Amino acid sequence: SNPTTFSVEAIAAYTPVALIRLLNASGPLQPGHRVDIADARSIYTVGAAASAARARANHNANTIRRTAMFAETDPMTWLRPTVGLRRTFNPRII
Amino acid sequence: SNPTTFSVEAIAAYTPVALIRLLNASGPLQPGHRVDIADARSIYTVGAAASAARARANHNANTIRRTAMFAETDPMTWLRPTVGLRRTFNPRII
Amino acid sequence: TLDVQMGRFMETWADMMPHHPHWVNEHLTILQFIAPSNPRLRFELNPAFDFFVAPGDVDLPGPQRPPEAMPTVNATLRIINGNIPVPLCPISFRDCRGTQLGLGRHTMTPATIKAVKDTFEDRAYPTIFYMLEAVIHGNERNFCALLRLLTQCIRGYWEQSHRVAFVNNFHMLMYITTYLGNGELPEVCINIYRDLLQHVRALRQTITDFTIQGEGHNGETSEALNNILTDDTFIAPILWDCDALIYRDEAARDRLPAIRVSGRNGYQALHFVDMAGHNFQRRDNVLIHGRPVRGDTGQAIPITPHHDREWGILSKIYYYIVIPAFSRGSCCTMGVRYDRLYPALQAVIVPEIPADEEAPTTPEDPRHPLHAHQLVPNSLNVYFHNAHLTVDGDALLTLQELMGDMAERTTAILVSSAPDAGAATATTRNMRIYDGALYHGLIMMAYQAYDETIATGTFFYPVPVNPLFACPEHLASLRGMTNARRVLAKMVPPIPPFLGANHHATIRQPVAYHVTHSKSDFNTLTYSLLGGYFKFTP
Amino acid sequence: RLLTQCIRGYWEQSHRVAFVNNFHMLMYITTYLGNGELPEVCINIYRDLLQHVRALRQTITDFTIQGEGHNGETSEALNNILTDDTFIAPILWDCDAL
Amino acid sequence: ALQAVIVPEIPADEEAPTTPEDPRHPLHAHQLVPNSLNVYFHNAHLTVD
Amino acid sequence: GLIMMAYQAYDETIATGTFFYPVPVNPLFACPEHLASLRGMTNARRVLA
Repeated sequence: SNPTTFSVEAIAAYTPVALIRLLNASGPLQPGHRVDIADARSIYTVGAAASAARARANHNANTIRRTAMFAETDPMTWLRPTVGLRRTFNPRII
Repeated sequence: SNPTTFSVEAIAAYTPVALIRLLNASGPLQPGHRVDIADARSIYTVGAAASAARARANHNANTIRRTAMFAETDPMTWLRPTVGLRRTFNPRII
Repeated sequence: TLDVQMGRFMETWADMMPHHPHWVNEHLTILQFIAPSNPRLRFELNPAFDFFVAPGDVDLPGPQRPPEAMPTVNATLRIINGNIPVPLCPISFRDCRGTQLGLGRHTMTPATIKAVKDTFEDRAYPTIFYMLEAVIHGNERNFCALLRLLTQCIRGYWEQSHRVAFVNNFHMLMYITTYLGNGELPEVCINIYRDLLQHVRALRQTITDFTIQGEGHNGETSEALNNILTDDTFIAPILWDCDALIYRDEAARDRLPAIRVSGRNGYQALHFVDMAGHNFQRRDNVLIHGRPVRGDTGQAIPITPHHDREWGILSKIYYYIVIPAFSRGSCCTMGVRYDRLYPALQAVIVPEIPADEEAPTTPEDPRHPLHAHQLVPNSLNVYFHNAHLTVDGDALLTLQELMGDMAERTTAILVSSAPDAGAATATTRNMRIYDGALYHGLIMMAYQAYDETIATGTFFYPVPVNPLFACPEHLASLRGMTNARRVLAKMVPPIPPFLGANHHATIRQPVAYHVTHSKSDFNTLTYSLLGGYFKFTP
Repeated sequence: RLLTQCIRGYWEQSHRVAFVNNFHMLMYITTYLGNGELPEVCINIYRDLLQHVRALRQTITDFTIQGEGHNGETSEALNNILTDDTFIAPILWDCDAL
Repeated sequence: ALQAVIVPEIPADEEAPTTPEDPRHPLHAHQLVPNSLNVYFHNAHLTVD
Repeated sequence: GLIMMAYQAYDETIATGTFFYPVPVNPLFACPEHLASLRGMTNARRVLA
């Protein structure tokens, strides 16, 4: 996390980015400075997506883990046909 | 507010006007005195609006601040689109 | 990136037109078409051919700017028998013929007609459905992951306005009918979806009935040799998967094919793109096939088509009958801006619920994501609350499970082929047919020009290729549209030359004139539009 | 909020439509108050009125012949009056018509 | 493919669950394991005891 | 043997032809779209059926 140091936006900026509920983009900027820029753009996106998958972190004690989607191997299939869950239930496990 | 002294209507009157929910106008007058008058009217109005905007004072402990309304910059717009709240919710924060 | 190309097309087209085209004037009656002052009358000789004026010594397709040449007369084949111009084959005759076809066939109950018309007519249609249809992009393992959020969103849209959502795409109706049809949705919605699908299958059965099987020439079936909606060479206006191109490539094999996908000839079909290598500004001829579910992705494994051939037939029937007969030329086919869309999809504000606690349902308590506390500016919950829908936390959180599969960008596909073995004469082989489609594109129902909560042209830009899907009003969403561009686009349907022109396409202007200027019904119109799409090959 | 509450109060008390007066009122009601803030019956009435207005416009479009414009005036305005930009509305709220 | 039921061991002096929102029901997500009859009945959205 | 009312080929939550295979005997009970559940089905046999 340090020293890089913190995304002030800037174009440097730092690639993860492991915050959540950021009122920082809007927020002031204000605006972007005199840097060339191209990207920036995808670096922020892949940072934010991985910073929301990591911002899951919890909500897995409420799972009810991932299932098999459709009917597929499942490397036995010679005792037990596979059937996948259509996830229309409410996963909360309490 | 002081010393001016207090709007007795008269036509002076005093330009703010820092009262709330006044039963002062009707109310007795009864009626206005022997003066020239035309304005009065504007000075009363600008004072009354300011004495309601100031009479907000509180109820901002219940906001839920105002937002960008429509879609406008939002001085970056190069990593995120901008969309504002259409205020149909009840702002109370409780 | 399909924006520079469209901008160049409009900037050229501002001064390209010195006079009104001769193929637009289909509003003429019979006595005016017959009249000797008609300039088109000298070029109408053979009922299965269209004669026009063409540049000489030009090898189609050519460069962006048409070279100067001496004008010569070139002919082309009229594949449809409804491509005979409207003053020669009237609208009332087509409607009576369509009544004759749909005598005992299946019709739709008026409830489905009213609901689907109200949905296509809805100018306040929420754009959340548009982004979800653009992002799901018709993948089974991607749609079934968001089953709960889709259920909540459809139930929210129906039990507030009695309108049927997600009837835009065809890989949305079929998935909803197959999966959300056992009782998750209310009783009336699945009835409307099943009635639409049953009407599509009734049209397919009507195509099968009016032909005689057992006559297949050069590996081409009798259905494709008689009709167009059962022809594999002709493709859907919007492609979500590369299966239709695979069936086109292996089905023709004798009529000389060609494909142009964003520059160089040929497609690549590399599937399963993720956050590692998304590369939104990609320029090559690669097409995202999407993740297959019955196996492994790999790298050297060739692309296997997702669905049966009947899916393509139902797709063409839907897109070329049911959408035009209800929309009546108001809908416009468009590509999306994925690089502008995905950064807006990462901003969810679902809060952290305490353990040993129950999830909130109503939006009145603070723990709900749609409550006034969590409605931060420029999020996804402001997008949902603009549409006034109610969803839960996990329904919003399934987008993370979505995000492993994505789509890069839309592109313009121009395929071409010779006329089939039914009409392959040594002088007819040179008269090729050119038609276009959008990979990973959309159609909006009707365009809202005064909804200022979303800036215009933020996500979708107008690029129409069909005369059925032309759009005189949707062009305001394009950047840099003036009054002159609108008034020149009002009378001529803007079809760019890198997606095929009217006189070389399959579906031509008279079919569009029939669909936008007929006021008969909604079942008889569909059967008339089916009876139109019957080949005039001997 | 005040507009929504006032229209809902006037509707479910006499079954009559409010704010049908100004033209710059049912554009706004249809575009903003059409996603479900109102009951289903009211927005259907506003959408039907807008449907009829656009149907009359389409009728004007069908009965003219395009492509014949003289001296910087379109043919649809040269045939009709409701599409003629010189003729202005009986009331004005914003100066764009001028 | 029919021998796999996930009917839980309901305690004595306790009432039989009817609605599927409680953890005691066979069709609750807690007792919804892949490859059983419970996934077959939940695919059809049909409630049984 | 069983009779099914209508075949679905686009429901992927159960593998194709897991429990039932088409073996029709009547002209009334012929089935052009049920033959997709037999292993080893191509385009030529489908269009000939």
